[PDB]
Amino acid sequence: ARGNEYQPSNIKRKNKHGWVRRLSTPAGVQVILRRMLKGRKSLSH
Amino acid sequence: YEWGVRSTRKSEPPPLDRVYEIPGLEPITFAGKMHFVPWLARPIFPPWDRGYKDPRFYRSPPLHEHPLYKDQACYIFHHRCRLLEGVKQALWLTKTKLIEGLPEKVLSLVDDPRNHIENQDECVLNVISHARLWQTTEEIPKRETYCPVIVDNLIQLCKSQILKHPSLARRICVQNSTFSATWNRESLLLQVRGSGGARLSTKDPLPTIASREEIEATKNHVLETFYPISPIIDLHECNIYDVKNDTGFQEGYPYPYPHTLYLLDKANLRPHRLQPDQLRAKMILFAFGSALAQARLLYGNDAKVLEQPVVVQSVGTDGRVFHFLVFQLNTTDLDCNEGVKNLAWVDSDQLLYQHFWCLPVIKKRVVVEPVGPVGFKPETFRKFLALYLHGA
Amino acid sequence: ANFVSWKSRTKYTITPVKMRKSGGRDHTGRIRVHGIGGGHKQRYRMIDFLRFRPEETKSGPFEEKVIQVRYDPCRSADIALVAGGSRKRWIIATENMQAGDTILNSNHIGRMAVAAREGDAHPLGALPVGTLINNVESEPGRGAQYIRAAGTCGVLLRKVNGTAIIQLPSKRQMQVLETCVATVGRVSNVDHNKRVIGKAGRNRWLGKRPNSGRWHRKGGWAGRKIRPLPPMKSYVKLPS
Amino acid sequence: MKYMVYPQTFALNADRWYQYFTKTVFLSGLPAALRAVACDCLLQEHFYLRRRRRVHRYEESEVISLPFLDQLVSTLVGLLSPHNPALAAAALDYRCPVHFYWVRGEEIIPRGHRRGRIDDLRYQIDDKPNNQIRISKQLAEFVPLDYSVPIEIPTIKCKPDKLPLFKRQYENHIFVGSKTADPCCYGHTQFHLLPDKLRRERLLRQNCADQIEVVFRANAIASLFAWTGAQAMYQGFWSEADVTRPFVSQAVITDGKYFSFFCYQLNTLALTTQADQNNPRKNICWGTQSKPLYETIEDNDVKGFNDDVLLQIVHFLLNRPK
Amino acid sequence: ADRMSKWTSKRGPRSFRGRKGRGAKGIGFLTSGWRFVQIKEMVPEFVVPDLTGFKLKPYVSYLAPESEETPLTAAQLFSEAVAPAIEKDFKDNLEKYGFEPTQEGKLFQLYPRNFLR
RNA sequence: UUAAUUUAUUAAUGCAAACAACCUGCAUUAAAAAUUUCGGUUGGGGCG
RNA sequence: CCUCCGCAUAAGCCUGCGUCAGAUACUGACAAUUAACAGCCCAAUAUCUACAAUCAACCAACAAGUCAUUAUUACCCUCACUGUCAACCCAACACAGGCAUGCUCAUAAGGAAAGGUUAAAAAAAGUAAAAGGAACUCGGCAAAUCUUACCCCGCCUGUUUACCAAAAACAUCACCUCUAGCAUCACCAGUAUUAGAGGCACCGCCUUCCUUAAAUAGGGAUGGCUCCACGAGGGUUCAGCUG
RNA sequence: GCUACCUAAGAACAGCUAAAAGAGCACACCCGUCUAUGUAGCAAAAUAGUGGGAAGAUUUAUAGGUAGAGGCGACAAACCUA
RNA sequence: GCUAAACCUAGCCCCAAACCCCACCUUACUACCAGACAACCUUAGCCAAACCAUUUACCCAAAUAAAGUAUAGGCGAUA
Ligand SMILES: [Mg+2]
Ligand SMILES: [Mg+2]
Ligand SMILES: [Mg+2]
Ligand SMILES: [Mg+2]
Ligand SMILES: [Mg+2]
Ligand SMILES: [Mg+2]
Ligand SMILES: [Mg+2]
Ligand SMILES: [Mg+2]
Ligand SMILES: [Mg+2]
Ligand SMILES: [Mg+2]
Ligand SMILES: [Mg+2]
Ligand SMILES: [Mg+2]
Ligand SMILES: [Mg+2]
Ligand SMILES: [Mg+2]
Ligand SMILES: [Mg+2]
Ligand SMILES: [Mg+2]
Ligand SMILES: [Mg+2]
Ligand SMILES: [Mg+2]
Ligand SMILES: [Mg+2]
Repeated sequence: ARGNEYQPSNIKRKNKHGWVRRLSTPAGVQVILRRMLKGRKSLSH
Repeated sequence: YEWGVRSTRKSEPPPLDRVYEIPGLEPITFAGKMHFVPWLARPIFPPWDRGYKDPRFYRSPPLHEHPLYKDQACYIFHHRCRLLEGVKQALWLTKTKLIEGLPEKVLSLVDDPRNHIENQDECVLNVISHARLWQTTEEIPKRETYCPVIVDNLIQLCKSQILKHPSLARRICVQNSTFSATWNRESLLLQVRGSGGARLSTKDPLPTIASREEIEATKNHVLETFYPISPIIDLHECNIYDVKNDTGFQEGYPYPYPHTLYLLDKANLRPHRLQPDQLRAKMILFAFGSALAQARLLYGNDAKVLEQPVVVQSVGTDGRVFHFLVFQLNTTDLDCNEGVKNLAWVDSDQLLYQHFWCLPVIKKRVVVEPVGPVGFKPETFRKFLALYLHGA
Repeated sequence: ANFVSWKSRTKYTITPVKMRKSGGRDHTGRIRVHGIGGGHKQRYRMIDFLRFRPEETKSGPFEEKVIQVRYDPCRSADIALVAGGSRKRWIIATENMQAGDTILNSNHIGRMAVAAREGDAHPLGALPVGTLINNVESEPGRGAQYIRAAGTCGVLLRKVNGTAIIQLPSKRQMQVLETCVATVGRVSNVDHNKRVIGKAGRNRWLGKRPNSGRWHRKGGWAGRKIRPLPPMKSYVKLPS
Repeated sequence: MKYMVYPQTFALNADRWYQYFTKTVFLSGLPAALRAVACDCLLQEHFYLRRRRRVHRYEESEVISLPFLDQLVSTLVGLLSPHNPALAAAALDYRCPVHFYWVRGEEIIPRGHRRGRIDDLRYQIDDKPNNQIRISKQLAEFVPLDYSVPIEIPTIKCKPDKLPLFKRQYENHIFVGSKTADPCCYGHTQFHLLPDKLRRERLLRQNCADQIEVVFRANAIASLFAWTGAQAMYQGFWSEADVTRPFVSQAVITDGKYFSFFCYQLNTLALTTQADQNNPRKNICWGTQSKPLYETIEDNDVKGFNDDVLLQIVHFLLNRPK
Repeated sequence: ADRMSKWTSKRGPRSFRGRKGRGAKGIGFLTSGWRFVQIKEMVPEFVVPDLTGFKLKPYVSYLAPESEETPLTAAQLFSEAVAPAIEKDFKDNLEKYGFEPTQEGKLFQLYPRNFLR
């Protein structure tokens, strides 16, 4: 019954975790800054 | 109460920086940076000129500056105008007297069985069945498809009478023709910009139906008025317009004389379809507009009683219900409510068939109504054929 | 939330306007009013509550022809499409308003009392005392705000100086300048009380949804309680 | 999944490919008041009619030639009705669809879970001829059934995909322009208008001069095969019950100025591999080169009017059932 | 869920796949009805010379002598292109020598560069 | 919760402040809350 | 011999049983999905638009149902770009689960329940059963058959503890109580026949015996009441049926 | 991207009975009454049969919204990525 | 005798010194149309006080010393 909580959709993915949404708020900008500081290959989703 | 809430109204611009209020000093703005910064003054940008010039990025000038703008406001009737008072309003606007039923002159053209089409009912039934059931792979064709089809097939069926009537060779049904006619009514200038479709043009003008005595008898008839509804209601009040009378064709066009205007209300949705009264009003207005354009082209742009009245017919249909109109324009002196008046014979709500069953209704595994038209009325097609044959 | 009100249209029109349901939610997206949600899709017909609105470049009392009386999904009252001169507008229909009727909208406060015919609008100063009225303004030219629901009728209780006392349907007295316009008669659809919903589904169609947790305060709903005084603390819960 | 065969096509040598798909041999050749009426229709659509909105060259076909072709067909049918009684009772269709679905050849599924399995190659033509004429009595043959011709049907070694041709899965329709209940189920003449995408000017710019006649010929073959096949399948024939009489239809294809004329005789519905293994018959399409009806139109004058094109149109309209 | 693979036009739903391109430069615009109008001037016209009679070849004979690389400089170009005329006219308004005060008005403006390659 | 401590915040008033609205400060009363605690002995609990 | 399967679209995935060469649908190399289908649009400013749908014709309504165009001013070039494969996606898996839509209604499509043997026990599912027919058991659970009658609770249809509770609980029409006389972000583009909150429960009215042979079981001699209908609710019963 | 509720714009609902129904029987579809199997399972809630609803207070795809003392809740302290 | 077992530098730690072509904010890595939203606002709590409620050290701009002194503090933990 459970386990399939991920029902993928690229529209939702980009609108929820994308670069534009991350930059849309100061908190998300700090998210990107933390990922850059850590050296993440993928900064946003 | 004001319409449009503040939250939806355009936001007020932020207050100007106080630095702009100090006379002697030049504010330091981010204009030089070429991008916004929040700690510098907001520049005051001069309005940009080269913008609203490119064809794909064009802004039309204000209506006041347009070439045809006029302080006097015309009232235009176009194809998508729906008169509130309907036939009464159209009669007042066109200075017309209504006569119930088609005239005997045209009705007699189909009394003799020679004009009756061989296998007339069979062919008309096939036309109705093709339009309403057999037209497409879809089970139930929509009105947008079966109204033009029914009209065109009926016109072809009538045109088949070229055998008996060689005069039918001097006519042609043009499509997308557009006419424009302007005239005054009690200091109100009214225009009709008829677009519609299926103008049946003939090489010869239609014979007049009403005699001089009847035309003069129209003087006594009083033009019915409606209050407090102004006759202007539901007409597009426009200040941009052209007072030229356009018949829709360049000079020298063969088949110059309008014969029949085929107006069809083919909208799938009832609210997008004209009411029968409003359709009859539109027929009156378009027939009057075409007749008036013809009169202004022939006898000049002078308000006068026409020595030779101009006759224009019209058939307005929704695919099932038809309305037949013969309009005799016998005066271009429209401004006054007194004098000889134009006159229109109208036959209303002539239904070609009562209903059409695209699917066989089955109750308790028993077929009650078979597929096909029910209540077919050949009389309406007789009237249609009479209108087509008039003048031939 | 990215909520923009649907009430953005600026120009009055007769065409029904597509209205967006709210669900009881603020512009913040949080529930502000409980029990709202769903229901039949509706279109809004802009009602002109200022009955004395003379047309452009026109003035003085004017008459109007009732084109039709229609059910309004957004009101208890049924509305009337009414046309005057070269314009059409939606107004609130009175109890006996019929298609083809004639309506008078006047700003003239006659020295004598004007004969109050149901459905027409006169300044409250011109009406006889004791007349039933509806669509009452609070200020001259403000627009009708009171006595608008189906079957409601205020009473012109009194007229002294330039001030009239109206009895609102809640049986509360209201003072209004006599120059404010009101229409005579009770609002239409008088049987709105007697309508029986019959089943929960009909309310769901009307857009009312069963909703709980309507208070959001700690402990939920809590009726007011009288806090005893120190001398009275000894008698609050005397045992049997 | 079936190949969408487009009568009016941009593909090169599509006439040859359609000949293969159809089992049609193409044969070059054939098996005053009217002039005034034609000039009147031309001038009415080009000069006399007043256009409120400017006519753009990207819509010139649809706003000029389409009404022109409609007027030609309607007025000519009316005028020739005395000279052709069958034409009086005929149904004149304006842009009514013609659908034909058939199976031609086989293919081994190349990839997937169905790889290596045999699948019939299915084709669908969804045409919408500008005008068409439907009669209740079949036209006469142009040549006997089982008529052998030395010219051989082109052989295609490549998949239909190589000709730009794509597969879709949707309703399989076999339609003559009206439902089977319609008594007027046989075809007399189709009138086709090439779209602006297939302008002669654009075709000349992008291709040879032979590609214009290829476009005309491919449109003819596809459209007329579809119409005659639909007529035959309305009469009840199919691949396993082949037609006992040939089915005939004519077509004229115009770009607005240039007209070409085609006659088509369908002798086979047996197009599947099983029904075509020992099938000697083959469908036939006689065609003419595209000729300009007029050279140019200047203001109020039609310069270079060709009477022979109008005579060919009249001849098609005058063809009668026996 | 694949954060590492490059975002291309093959990935999203129909709107995404239609909207994203592959870097090809635009050739025109879209009108009503999604009809594409192609602007001729937007299409890069290849200016291909006539190679008939050309003596140079893709390769150079190894017999060619070695030389020292001397990258062209503004000073060198000025000396070899303007200095002779300047000296000849000084011994005996800089537009006469080739200088232009502004690039505006030219087809091939040097800055901001407005030509391909 | 009638356990203890508060009322910072809102809402009312009052007094000053700015000359009715609006706003600041200081009080009082509430609403809403917030923070915190659960002594010992007697199989357990009630009452002790 | 088997399948509510299959084929397509959408969404998702992203080369994931094509060829060749090495290994034991893996590795490497090579190849491939070609636009007409689909996506990617609109030159604006104004002004316009009451008249559902349901074969839309009668009849039938209430829950009242986007369909946005035209006039003037601008406008001339023309088919670019992108998706197109697969045995596939979400469930850690080559997972009996989840998975929108169009068509086929048993397939023209798609598949294989048995690695080989033997024929023990125990276990699971199924089939048949003498005579009997609930004596089983907490309980007719399950199975087989097909019926009867009555109580308690809840008016009813619905909702709920995703994953031990589907109910008598929650909701619900109906009714009652309390609060509110009013505009431009909810309530509401509403206005006391309205709105919000709480309670209650549709509605309507009045004010020792029987059952069995044995029966801790069952049924009957503002409130009080009234069970029409309904229920995988909780008890009881006739008859039948049955491992 | 689960789930709860909501917003916008969609879609589905055979056949029979009945006749405009929160109607009856019963597919698709939704659910989850009872039993059995399974219990590191096919499955971190499934399977088989049985059963309830199945034109509605229905089911459902897409996009959006409400966020932690908060949301949402036909109140089960239920649900808000096992 | 299998599985294994062993290895030494890949680098790292602490100091010192020194101040360190094209594409991409729209669905990022997307050649190419009407902007305007544009930022600033005491940390709290864990914890110690053997509960807890006032209170309970925390990049300071010279180390040491004055000095854990003066002071503060439910005058107590402590500061
Ligand atoms: Mg989902
Ligand atoms: Mg799992
Ligand atoms: Mg097996
Ligand atoms: Mg085995
Ligand atoms: Mg037995
Ligand atoms: Mg027993
Ligand atoms: Mg028994
Ligand atoms: Mg026992
Ligand atoms: Mg049982
Ligand atoms: Mg219940
Ligand atoms: Mg139930
Ligand atoms: Mg549970
Ligand atoms: Mg359960
Ligand atoms: Mg018992
Ligand atoms: Mg059904
Ligand atoms: Mg039901
Ligand atoms: Mg719920
Ligand atoms: Mg509870
Ligand atoms: Mg402590």
